[PDB]
Amino acid sequence: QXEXKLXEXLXKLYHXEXELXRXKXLLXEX
Ligand SMILES: CCCCCCCCCCCCCCCC[N+](C)(C)C
Repeated sequence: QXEXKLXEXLXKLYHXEXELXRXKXLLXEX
């Protein structure tokens, strides 16, 4: 779990890009 972690690394970053959906969401309702 090297390329496991570097998976759940790039999981977190591309859930980054999810939140920054829910950014552009807030600014959808604006
Ligand atoms: C917008 C949603 C995209 C999500 C991106 C996540 C894809 C991750 C791609 C995996 C890359 C694998 C590279 C091979 C790694 C080899 N070692 C980990 C063993 C060094």
